[PDB]
Amino acid sequence: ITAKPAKTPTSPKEQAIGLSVTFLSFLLPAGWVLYHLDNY
Amino acid sequence: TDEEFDARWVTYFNKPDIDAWELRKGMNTLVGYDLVPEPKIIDAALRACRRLNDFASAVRILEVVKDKAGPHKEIYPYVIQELRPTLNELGISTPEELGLDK
Amino acid sequence: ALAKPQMRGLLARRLRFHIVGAFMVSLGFATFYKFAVAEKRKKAYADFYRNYDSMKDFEEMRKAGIFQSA
Amino acid sequence: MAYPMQLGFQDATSPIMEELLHFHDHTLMIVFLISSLVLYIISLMLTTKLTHTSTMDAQEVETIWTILPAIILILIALPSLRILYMMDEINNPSLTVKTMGHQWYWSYEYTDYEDLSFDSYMIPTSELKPGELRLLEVDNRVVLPMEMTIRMLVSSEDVLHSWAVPSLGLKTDAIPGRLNQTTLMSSRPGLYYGQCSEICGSNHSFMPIVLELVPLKYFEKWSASML
Amino acid sequence: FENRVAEKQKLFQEDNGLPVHLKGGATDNILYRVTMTLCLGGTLYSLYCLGWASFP
Amino acid sequence: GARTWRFLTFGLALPSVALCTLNSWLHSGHRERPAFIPYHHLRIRTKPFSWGDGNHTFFHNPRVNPLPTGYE
Amino acid sequence: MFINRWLFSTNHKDIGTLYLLFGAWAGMVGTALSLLIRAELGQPGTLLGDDQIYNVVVTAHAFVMIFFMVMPIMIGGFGNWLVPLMIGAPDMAFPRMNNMSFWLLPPSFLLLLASSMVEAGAGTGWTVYPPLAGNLAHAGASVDLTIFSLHLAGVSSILGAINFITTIINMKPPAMSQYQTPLFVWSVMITAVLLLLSLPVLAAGITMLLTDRNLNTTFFDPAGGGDPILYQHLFWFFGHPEVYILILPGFGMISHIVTYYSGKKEPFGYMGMVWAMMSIGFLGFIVWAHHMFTVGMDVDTRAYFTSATMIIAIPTGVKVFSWLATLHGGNIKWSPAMMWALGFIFLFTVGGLTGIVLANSSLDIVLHDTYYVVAHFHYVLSMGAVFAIMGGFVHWFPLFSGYTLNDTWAKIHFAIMFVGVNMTFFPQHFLGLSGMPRRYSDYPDAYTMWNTISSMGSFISLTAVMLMVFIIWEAFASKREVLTVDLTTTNLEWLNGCPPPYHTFEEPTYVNL
Amino acid sequence: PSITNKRIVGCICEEDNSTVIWFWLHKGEAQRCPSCGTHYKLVP
Amino acid sequence: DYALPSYVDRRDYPLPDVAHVKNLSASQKALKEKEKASWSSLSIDEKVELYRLKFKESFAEMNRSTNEWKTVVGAAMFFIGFTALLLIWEKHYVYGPIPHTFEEEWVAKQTKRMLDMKVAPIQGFSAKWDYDKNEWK
Amino acid sequence: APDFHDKYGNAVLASGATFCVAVWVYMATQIGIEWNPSPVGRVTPKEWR
Amino acid sequence: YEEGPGKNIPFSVENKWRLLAMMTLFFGSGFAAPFFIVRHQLLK
Ligand code: HEA
Ligand code: HEA
Ligand SMILES: CCCCC/C=C\C/C=C/C/C=C\C/C=C\CCCC(=O)O[C@H](COC(=O)CCCCCCCCCCCCCCCCC)COP(=O)(O)OCCN
Ligand SMILES: CCCCCC/C=C\CCCCCCCCCC(=O)O[C@H](COC(=O)CCCCCCCCCCCCCCC)COP(=O)(O)OC[C@@H](O)CO
Ligand SMILES: CCCCCCCCCCO[C@@H]1O[C@H](CO)[C@@H](O[C@H]2O[C@H](CO)[C@@H](O)[C@H](O)[C@H]2O)[C@H](O)[C@H]1O
Ligand SMILES: CCCCCCCCCCO[C@@H]1O[C@H](CO)[C@@H](O[C@H]2O[C@H](CO)[C@@H](O)[C@H](O)[C@H]2O)[C@H](O)[C@H]1O
Ligand SMILES: CCCCCCCCCCO[C@@H]1O[C@H](CO)[C@@H](O[C@H]2O[C@H](CO)[C@@H](O)[C@H](O)[C@H]2O)[C@H](O)[C@H]1O
Ligand SMILES: C[C@H](CCC(=O)O)[C@H]1CC[C@H]2[C@@H]3[C@H](O)C[C@@H]4C[C@H](O)CC[C@]4(C)[C@H]3C[C@H](O)[C@]12C
Ligand SMILES: C[C@H](CCC(=O)O)[C@H]1CC[C@H]2[C@@H]3[C@H](O)C[C@@H]4C[C@H](O)CC[C@]4(C)[C@H]3C[C@H](O)[C@]12C
Ligand code: CUA
Ligand SMILES: [Cu+2]
Ligand SMILES: [Mg+2]
Ligand code: NA
Ligand SMILES: [Zn+2]
Repeated sequence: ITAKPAKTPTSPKEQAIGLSVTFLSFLLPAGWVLYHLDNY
Repeated sequence: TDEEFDARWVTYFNKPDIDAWELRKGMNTLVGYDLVPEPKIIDAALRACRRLNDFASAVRILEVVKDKAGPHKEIYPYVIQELRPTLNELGISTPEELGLDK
Repeated sequence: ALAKPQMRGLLARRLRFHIVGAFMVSLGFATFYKFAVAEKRKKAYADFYRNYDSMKDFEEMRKAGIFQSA
Repeated sequence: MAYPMQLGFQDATSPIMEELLHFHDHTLMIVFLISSLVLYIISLMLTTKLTHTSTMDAQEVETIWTILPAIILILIALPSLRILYMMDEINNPSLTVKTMGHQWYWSYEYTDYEDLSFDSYMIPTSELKPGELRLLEVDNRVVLPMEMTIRMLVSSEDVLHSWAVPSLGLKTDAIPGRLNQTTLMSSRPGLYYGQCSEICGSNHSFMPIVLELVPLKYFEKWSASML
Repeated sequence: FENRVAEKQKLFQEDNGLPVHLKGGATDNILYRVTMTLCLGGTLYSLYCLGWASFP
Repeated sequence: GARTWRFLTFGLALPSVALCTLNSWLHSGHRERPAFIPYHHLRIRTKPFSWGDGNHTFFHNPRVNPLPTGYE
Repeated sequence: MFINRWLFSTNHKDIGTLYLLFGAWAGMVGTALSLLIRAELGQPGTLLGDDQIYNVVVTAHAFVMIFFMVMPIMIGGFGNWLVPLMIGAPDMAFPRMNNMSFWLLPPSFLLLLASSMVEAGAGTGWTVYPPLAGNLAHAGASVDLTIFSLHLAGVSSILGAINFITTIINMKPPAMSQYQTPLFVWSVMITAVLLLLSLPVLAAGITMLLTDRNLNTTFFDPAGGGDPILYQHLFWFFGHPEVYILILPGFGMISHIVTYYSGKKEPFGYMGMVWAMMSIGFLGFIVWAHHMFTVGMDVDTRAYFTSATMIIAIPTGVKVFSWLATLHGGNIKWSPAMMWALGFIFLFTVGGLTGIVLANSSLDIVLHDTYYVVAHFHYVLSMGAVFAIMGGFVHWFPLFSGYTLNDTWAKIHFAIMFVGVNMTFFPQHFLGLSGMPRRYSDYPDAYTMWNTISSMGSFISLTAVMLMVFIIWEAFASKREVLTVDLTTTNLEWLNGCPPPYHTFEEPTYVNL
Repeated sequence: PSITNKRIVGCICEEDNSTVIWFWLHKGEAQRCPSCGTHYKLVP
Repeated sequence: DYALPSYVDRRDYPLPDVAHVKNLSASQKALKEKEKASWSSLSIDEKVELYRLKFKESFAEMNRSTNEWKTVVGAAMFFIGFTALLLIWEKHYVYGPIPHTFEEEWVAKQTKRMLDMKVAPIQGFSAKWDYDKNEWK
Repeated sequence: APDFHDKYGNAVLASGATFCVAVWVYMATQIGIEWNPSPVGRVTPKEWR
Repeated sequence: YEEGPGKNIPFSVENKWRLLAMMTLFFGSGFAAPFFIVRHQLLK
């Protein structure tokens, strides 16, 4: 496949932010429930 | 038979007024087969390139002969040996002579 | 001067050679497996039962205290 | 019972489980070979600069691709069905025992001669005697004679259950309103464990089966004591 | 009865940009609004019922 | 079209015949013949047959078809 | 305009996009449920302290992955996007009915999530066998909400099947015979025929269960002369076709992917591939009782079901060998989609082979209701379906979005997922052979080591899922717009550009005889 | 025929080919099927 | 652009549908005029220039191997390592104690009872115990 | 024209492999996971009765 | 209707950070839901 250069390139730092926010969106809520299973 | 296959492809490339589309169609079709084209076929295709004033395609045809041999190292030098008189006659430089083998 | 190498059917020649090689290897594996697994297992069961004394086995288990009923 | 890091079947306690072990060894050799051939051929297709991209004729190779698999399947099915018909063959049992599944325990009925019946409950982990097995022990084991053909009849008084003993090759669903038959023959004395094998609600994991196989003389003494 | 299909063809082919479900006129709008209000209101009521039923 | 019916012939119909041929082949071989009992509703003879000795059916198989008096 | 476009759609592409979004969301739910399963099993003892909740989680895991992730993605998503494009059709036959097949799924999912929130849930298994699923052992609304969820999903798929069969038969170019349609289109037509015939039988069976629970019928209740085993026959008469429904579109996508990245104009042995899919579809209706080898059926019945089941290996093997023969002689492009497809071929083969082990009723006595079965179907279904979905997704994402993925990230994603699923499921073979039952919240101590490893594998796959979301974000964030793709001469879906216009084939293709 | 200046052609190069060859045919000089070389001319 | 012939470097499609360079300067046009005479009169640099008007990459260029495998394998190992951090977190904060049957003394007693009941005596377990010498084989 | 892989591939491969082995070894050995290995050649049987 | 990359979708890709928030809420809500349903059943 061939493509145009990125209109809005995503730098290594921008990727670290997006990856971090993505991982945290999965891990924090599930982590909160699993940590508190005793309280349940 | 092998001889009849080769003769048909020699005839194809030898047509005096072969056009650019037919040159491309012929080479792109031939490299689909399980074979490295015989020197007589490549000779005819290189002379078609000369009639079509297309030096670049002549070099590209030598590259795809080498490519079709895969790891069979002895094929390309044999082919260049057989084509030497035609390469000299038409002034075709090999990809190696041009540094295009990197 | 260089002699003409084989220029036709190189892919087919390679396939034929390696399909025969795969067959030969499959045969060698079937020989390993029969010995290491299937015959080993037949021999282990046959050897175990050849002189097996079910009453002596029971008496050992009973003396060890394993049974509710004896 | 199973032991830690076990890869294969529990050691066979019955002749039909022995047959199944030999049949699995045969079948697994084929599975390994076909799995390995496919992986090998993938690797072969992917490791050459040689090309052939024009149309290929499929007719000749499809004969090999259908006949060879058909032969292999026949070579699996013949021994498979021999064992199937062995495990159905008319035996003369010397004893019939019923088991009824319940939420969540088994009951056993020995009604050939006396009306003997009892319930068989998992020993809770907090009550296990030292060296006893978590989730596998029961209070009342299924006492049976060794080296004898036994008829087990299986049903349920509530939901579906399934009465299983892997080392004897046994698994028979327990269906209310239905009396399912299986044959049990142990080559050896000892304790043989199994677990409920149809989801029956919250305590499905906790209603095991324990057979206690003893010589006939000890089975008779046990039966006589139960009066 | 008389064949008035031509008169309906003219109505439903009028170049007024209306989608076919509204092309009959103001009554289509009323029936659509009744339908969608019952569907959306009913769905909100089903969620309330879920909330109620989710607890003892 | 013809192409579709040929596809069905070779792809479904003849494979079915091959599978049923296999099935029949595997279950062939002679079963043990039952004790002869001279039941009066079987081996009916109200008139001699118009061939042979009058007492043999047209496709009489000595192995599995007893006469009124029993197996030959 | 936003409501008209996305709630009132009559467009195959927009409806396909809705199905892909729905399915991806469902996949997150299904994955979360799978991690809760493996957390309960990841050490000996109890985690949740409530085995009814464990059983509800297992039940919901299966329904979400089958009805809300795989079928919506494969049939609703790839089917709606690709089928009209691959036959040069301007839309589906019934473009408005198509939208109702989609909009039935959110309500269906809401009923499933209502089942789990009311009373103590439906802790039944996805089989929903009575009497456990009956009004004594599962009193209250949960099982009825599960039944209704399945009715809505079933109507969605039956109407979808009508739409796909009509589209594929009626809306090709007049010169294009059925034997000139791409293999993906064949795979969807065959899948749709299986749905049309199988789902109504499930609908009958679960309706009987509804009436036994609420109208004092006794179809499955021996007190009234009913039979729990009748439910099992009706369920599995649907359920075996259902497992072929889940894989067939996957087989179609794999054929396209292997052909494309081998640099070929066509798959090896086209008519053999059509023959094999039709043979699998047909044989798929005559094998169901291999799900019932321990219920007490007659020996000759077991013999028949063993033999019929084994036959499916023959057409299946033709497809596997044909994929290998499509690679043969290729100019191989080691794209991430090609990696997904090669993973598919191998992992599908492993799972299919353990299916052949299970087909042997004798051995199935010992393997039935064990982790051997769980291992079999997580190879052939879970890995097979998911690997075909991820291959199709990375291959066609640029068509659907107009944007390219980062190929290096996509290869990393593949590598993580390959490790995770094999670490999760391979050890479950040992657990099955050694006698660990399925549908258990806890296990005898001997089974600890392989459960521990399996649960550690499940977290590796979670890391892959999270990375997949980042990879999709990075593509939409960077906005690398597609210009050209190769092999358009044998991949018509690409020839209107990326993404194609809302309306394509307003002027149909020209195909002469 | 086309109502516009380009139309997609599918070429079934030989009777009973399963593979269709797809390409845009533009107004102007006739183009050839890239598989069989069959000529096509657009007639707006 | 999707509707027009395009350029591709593919070993199996050596002569693409269009030239790499569509629009020529006057010097490049003169070189194409020169190409109509004897190629023996063409210089090495001119031959390379004609090649580069027609094609983007040579066979050697388009076929080159890359270091990408290092990034893919290394990154995969990083994310698999990150996974072990999640499992450490789970063990610390989610999992409570395992059952008392995993205690060293229970396992020693349980092991003896398994040998006394001859668990798996043909191959699996008791087979690996020497009942004469009272030790593991 | 050196790319990301030419510049960083060696470092990514070495650091990734080192991190992966170190964290899995720590998880496997240092945090009290019960693997429940075979008692064969490991456990001294003790009187239970 | 709007056509072309980023315009054939029911969500905006005009701003990559707003997009990250929407994708976070979308996939996160699905992943979270079973944990919160388990919590709801345990708290009964
Ligand atoms: C994608 C979904 C899918 C697919 C395609 C299959 C495919 C097969 N399945 Fe499986 N199956 C499931 C999903 C699937 N299955 C599910 C979900 C269950 C559990 C339901 C539940 O209880 O919850 C299940 C359960 C199930 C059972 C019941 C086991 C039990 O509960 O005790 C059996 C019994 O025979 C079975 C057999 C097979 C067979 C023989 C195939 C065949 O179609 C496989 C054919 C493929 C191959 C054989 C490999 C490729 C072939 C070759 C390389 C050629 C050469 C091969 C040979 C000569 C053998 N499967
Ligand atoms: C398609 C079907 C499918 C899929 C994908 C899965 C995926 C997984 N399943 Fe399973 N599972 C079933 C179907 C499926 N499952 C069924 C039918 C049952 C039986 C239920 C019963 O007994 O009644 C079952 C049961 C089952 C059990 C047995 C429970 C028990 O017997 O008590 C286990 C145990 O480990 C398990 C684990 C997993 C895990 C860890 C995953 C996954 O975590 C593996 C990794 C896969 C993913 C993480 C999916 C990724 C996909 C997406 C996120 C979609 C992306 C979308 C786009 C790109 C558009 N599942
Ligand atoms: C491969 C099968 C094909 C059949 C060909 C074989 C035989 C000849 C022709 C058959 C015609 C069909 C039916 C006639 C009646 C009887 C024959 C039935 C079929 C048959 O062949 O039956 C045999 C007996 O034949 C006998 O009596 C033999 C009887 C021979 C004489 C038949 C008398 C003719 C009857 C008159 C016909 C009237 C037609 C009326 C037309 C209507 C006009 C309005 C069976 O053999 P068996 O040894 O008893 O058992 C087998 C034991 N191992
Ligand atoms: C417990 C209770 C649960 C049940 C819930 C019921 C589920 C959903 C609510 C149903 C609401 C129905 C509303 C009407 C649907 C009409 C569909 C229809 O009639 O669809 C037509 C196509 O299907 C055709 O023909 C042939 C198909 C016509 C099918 C009609 C509707 C069937 C709905 C239920 C079917 C279940 C099947 C039973 C077998 C199991 C028209 O297709 P369109 O794309 O519209 O237009 C195309 C244009 O060219 C027409 O000018
Ligand atoms: C633990 C973390 C470890 C680090 C893992 C990092 C993984 C990402 C590696 C970067 O990979 C590259 O990214 C380039 C930049 O996007 C891509 O080029 C793409 O980007 C440009 C488009 O804007 C063009 O120059 C290229 O042609 C185009 O393919 C290129 O394919 C890809 O190999
Ligand atoms: C199956 C998928 C799950 C994979 C595992 C997820 C990995 C863990 C992610 C982190 O999750 C968080 O962990 C914190 C602990 O590290 C918790 O803080 C809890 O504990 C803290 C420290 O004890 C307190 O300060 C906080 O108040 C308290 O909520 C917090 O709630 C939770 O969000
Ligand atoms: C547990 C599962 C493990 C899965 C791990 C996945 C590993 C993938 C590594 C990718 O690394 C690259 O792969 C390219 C292709 O993806 C190679 O291209 C090279 O090699 C190919 C020939 O094999 C050619 O086709 C290419 O043109 C050529 O540049 C390239 O050199 C290599 O660095
Ligand atoms: C006849 C039909 C279509 C041929 C065509 O019109 O192109 C072809 C397509 C697939 C073929 C089948 C498949 O190749 C699989 C089988 C291969 C065996 O060598 C013959 C039987 C076998 C079952 C084939 C019979 C027949 O040749 C089929 C059914
Ligand atoms: C007079 C009228 C003509 C209709 C017309 O051409 O518009 C006739 C034609 C056929 C008639 C119908 C048919 O004769 C059948 C029915 C006969 C019943 O006796 C009355 C109702 C009934 C349903 C009729 C109603 C009405 O009188 C109809 C509709
Ligand atoms: Cu009783 Cu499960
Ligand atoms: Cu099935
Ligand atoms: Mg069962
Ligand atoms: Na547990
Ligand atoms: Zn053509």
